[PDB]
Amino acid sequence: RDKAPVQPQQSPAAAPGGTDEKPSGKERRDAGDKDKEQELSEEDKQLQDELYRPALEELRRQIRSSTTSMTSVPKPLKFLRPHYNKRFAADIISVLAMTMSGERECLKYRLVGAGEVAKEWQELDDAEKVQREPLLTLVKEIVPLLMEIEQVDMLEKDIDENAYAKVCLYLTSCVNYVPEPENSALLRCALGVFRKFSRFPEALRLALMLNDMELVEDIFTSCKDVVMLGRHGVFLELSEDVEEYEDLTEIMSNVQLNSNFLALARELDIMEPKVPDDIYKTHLENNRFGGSGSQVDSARMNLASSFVNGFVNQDKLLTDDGNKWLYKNKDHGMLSAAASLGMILLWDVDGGLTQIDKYLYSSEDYIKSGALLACGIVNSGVRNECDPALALLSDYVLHNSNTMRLGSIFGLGLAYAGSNREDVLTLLLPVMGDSKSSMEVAGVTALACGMIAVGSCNGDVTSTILQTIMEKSETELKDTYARWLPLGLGLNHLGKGEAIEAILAALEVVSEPFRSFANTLVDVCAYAGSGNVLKVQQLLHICSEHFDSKEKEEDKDKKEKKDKDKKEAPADMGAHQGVAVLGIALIAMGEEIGAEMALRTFGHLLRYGEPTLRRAVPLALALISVSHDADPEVSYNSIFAARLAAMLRQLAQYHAKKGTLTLCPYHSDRQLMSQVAVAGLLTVLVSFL
Amino acid sequence: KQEEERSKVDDLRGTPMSVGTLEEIIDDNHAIVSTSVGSEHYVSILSFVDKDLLEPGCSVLLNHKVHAVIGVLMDDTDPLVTVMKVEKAPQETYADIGGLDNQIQEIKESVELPLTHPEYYEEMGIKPPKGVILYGPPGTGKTLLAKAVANQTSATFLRVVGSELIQKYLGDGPKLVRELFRVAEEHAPSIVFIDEIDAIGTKRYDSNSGGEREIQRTMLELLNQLDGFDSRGDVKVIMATNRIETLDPALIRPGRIDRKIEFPLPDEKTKKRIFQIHTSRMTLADDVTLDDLIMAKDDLSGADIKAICTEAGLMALRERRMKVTNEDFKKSKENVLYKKQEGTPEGLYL
Ligand SMILES: Nc1ncnc2c1ncn2[C@@H]1O[C@H](COP(=O)(O)OP(=O)(O)OP(O)(O)=S)[C@@H](O)[C@H]1O
Repeated sequence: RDKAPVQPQQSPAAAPGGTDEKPSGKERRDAGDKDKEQELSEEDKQLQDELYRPALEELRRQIRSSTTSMTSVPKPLKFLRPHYNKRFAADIISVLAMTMSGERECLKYRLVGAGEVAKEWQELDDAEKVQREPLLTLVKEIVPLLMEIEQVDMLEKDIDENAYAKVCLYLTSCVNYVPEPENSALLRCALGVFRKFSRFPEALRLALMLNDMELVEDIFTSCKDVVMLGRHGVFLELSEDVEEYEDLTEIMSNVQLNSNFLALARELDIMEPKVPDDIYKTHLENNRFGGSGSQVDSARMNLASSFVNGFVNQDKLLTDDGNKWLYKNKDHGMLSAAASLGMILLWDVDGGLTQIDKYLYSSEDYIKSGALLACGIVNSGVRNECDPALALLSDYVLHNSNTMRLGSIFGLGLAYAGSNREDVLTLLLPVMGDSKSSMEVAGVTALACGMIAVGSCNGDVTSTILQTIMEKSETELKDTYARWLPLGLGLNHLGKGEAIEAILAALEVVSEPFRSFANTLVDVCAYAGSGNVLKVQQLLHICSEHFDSKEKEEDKDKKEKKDKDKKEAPADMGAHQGVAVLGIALIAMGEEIGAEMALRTFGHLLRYGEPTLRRAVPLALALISVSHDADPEVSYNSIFAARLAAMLRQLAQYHAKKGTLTLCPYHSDRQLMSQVAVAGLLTVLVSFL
Repeated sequence: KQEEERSKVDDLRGTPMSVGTLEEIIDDNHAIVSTSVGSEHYVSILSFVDKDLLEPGCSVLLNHKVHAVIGVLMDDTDPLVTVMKVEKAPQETYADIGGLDNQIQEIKESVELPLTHPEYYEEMGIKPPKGVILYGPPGTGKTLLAKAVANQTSATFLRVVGSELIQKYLGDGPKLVRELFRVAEEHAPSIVFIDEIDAIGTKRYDSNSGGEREIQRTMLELLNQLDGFDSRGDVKVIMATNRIETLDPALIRPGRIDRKIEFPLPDEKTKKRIFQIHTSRMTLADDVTLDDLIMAKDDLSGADIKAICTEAGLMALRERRMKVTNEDFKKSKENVLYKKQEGTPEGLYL
């Protein structure tokens, strides 16, 4: 109707006209009024007036909430103590209490730091449990633990909307936009409601982000309570890091309850179903052995081809293909070929000893040292290959068993990940105290103790890596030491959630840009990735640093950091000119499934002239795809047809055919512009089943 | 610093700079430059730019006064590459099966199956079809089936119109052939499509040089490039026309184009489906019988059916009627065909 009868009712100040007009306005409050509430300029004078004055607070929050305010709007509701499935309930509850209580939670969440906003917050939580459309109420009620009692208060009936919808969008947006400390509340209260619930790989991805040891005991009494079985042994062992299968095999070495979790969840039963079934359902032919194994000769390309043939795995045929192929081979390639029988067969525990045993203790140092390297390759649960190598290791400067130290300290780094294995590190004290002029002694020292030490409890600054810091800064020689020791330093820094070890090594370490490059290595490895863009604008500024190798690793951190929100991962690094930066993006594509935009970047990155960068393209190019596939390969044949390029092409052919185990060895590969002695360890980036 | 070396390279240049088309390597870095009009001194090259980006005979940056080679040409964004390089795999593989079904199978097991599985020639020692002329009456589906294979694909599709190669400059069209087959070479295994090359033979222009001596040279560059040398391998190219009279048989011969594929204007058994589907997305008074329209036009294309099934709705919605009267179909078909003369003759078989 017209506002002529109802409009001058705001003019009197008598109590009965208010106490019946406000219930009369409550009936018309289903649409608020006729219109956009142009009573405001006349009824804002009624502020100073004071029986049913909380109903006057309802009118006042109704009209101030009706037009616009950020702090004075929820003040009549916090003064009101709301009192006295509907359209009106959707109005004053849904949009008005959602937006109004939302700005009260934001304004007091940023302002003060009461219980009133907790009571209103639980009331709105209950009202949106009535409304039952989550998603927006949830993401609003994150920013007020509050979210803990919100989840256990909310979770009674609906499982997959809160679990799938809430835990999907808030897990992804929590690692994406939100900082870290509330993600622990996600993980613990999600451990509560998922502890109530079935389909346990939600809790196993909670074990992925948590890395908790109680969780695997609860999910093994519960996932033994739910008797597939060896398959969750498989992605259990794939999912788990270095620590919790050794803590798991020690507390389950105590209890075990059927001993089949000691069977599955240490080793050997992720791997017993696969390799026969790998032979069975797949049938791989011979003309890539012969054709791709025919790609000419030259003891390099041929040597690489042995590696390519070797990583073929239809039987361990290229293993037992005669003799005179390794006799053509030379020292560090003899390491690569002695380890290549390791690479053909990362299973066959009993067959590993009886195949490598001919090449064990042979006439050649590289055959025996790469042979124990192969013993470290083939398995990770044997630990009886240690002692024939372990006993020999000491040489005190540069004898044979230091190369067995390289293959056996590295291959034993492949072998075990304990709570903290300490006996092998007490063996590692005369290794770094030995300090051979061979790089990969301290190389596989840092990398191997890092593989022992990735997933440490927020890292540690213990005397192991503290000792290799002090003995690192002891000798400033052969800067590959100053690169690959901060490798294993940052590997021990992995396992962090909140580590101040960048500040600790910042105080101990920093100097002339060898150890400032150690500073940027700890800066890389301590910062795995979250919504933490301040180090990304730090990346923007110190990306322009005149020393152009802290540029290399510091800009190289990007594929670790933004690996999930990968749409921003295309950047203009190719549009820059510091050619190692084009190398950095060339790393940053990598190996996943590799969409058309990535191969489109390999359109330009495929065509470059420097042999380390033209060498650098087919590696990640054929890692990212594990004609179509062979079309860029024959395009590389069109590129060259140097020797490096030929080797790079061979590597690409090999490629053609946050788990830390796939995170380490390519950052171990990042110093490739060097000797084949370095490439003798190039075959230790064991990141594929 | 770098600034003085860059300034000295910039002052090796003389600010009125020019562009000329080359022929041949002169291996010891002194060169010789045709222009457009070709006045050719023994020129040099400004030796900090890369001479060996480029194969023999292509445009570079020149000078006007000593004619010397200065810089590499710009990768000149002609209006072709944006159309030639097909951006997205668009749409319309088959919204409606039942249009051809004869040479759908043929184009499948002749274009997809040799290409997408190149391992059957291993068993049986057969060469792939390089060029297939898909042709027939106008308005059949040739462009449609081209787009159908363009979306239903795993190869980088390319789409070329035959009048894209017709520009008035001298040697322009042969250069466009050169960059065209560079586009056809440097993507992937690729499916090139060429259309309207029966609109190139009895054709002369006014924005043009000497007519029979212009695109004889361009189509001869097409001859010497398409299925000449520069080894064929796996590059799919499809050319399409309506008529065959203006075709030089030097390209029709084997080696260059293997399979010859017509398209029949369809039978009434599929006219019922094509008329139905063209009328599938409108309102229509369903009492009317399309079987009159289906039986009537004896050599209908699908553009006929397109214009009929849309223009009858246009004549009805012309006066804002949702559903169509049969005499609006009369008006539609007698607009669409000039003198709808298929009755007697005959008419009187009967
Ligand atoms: N999914 C389909 N299956 C079969 N036929 C179809 C399909 N979609 C459309 N058509 C028909 O295919 C015809 C395609 O017309 P076009 O071949 O492009 O005509 P056109 O472009 O004049 O051919 P020219 O003269 O050689 S350029 C349409 O008129 C439709 O009737």
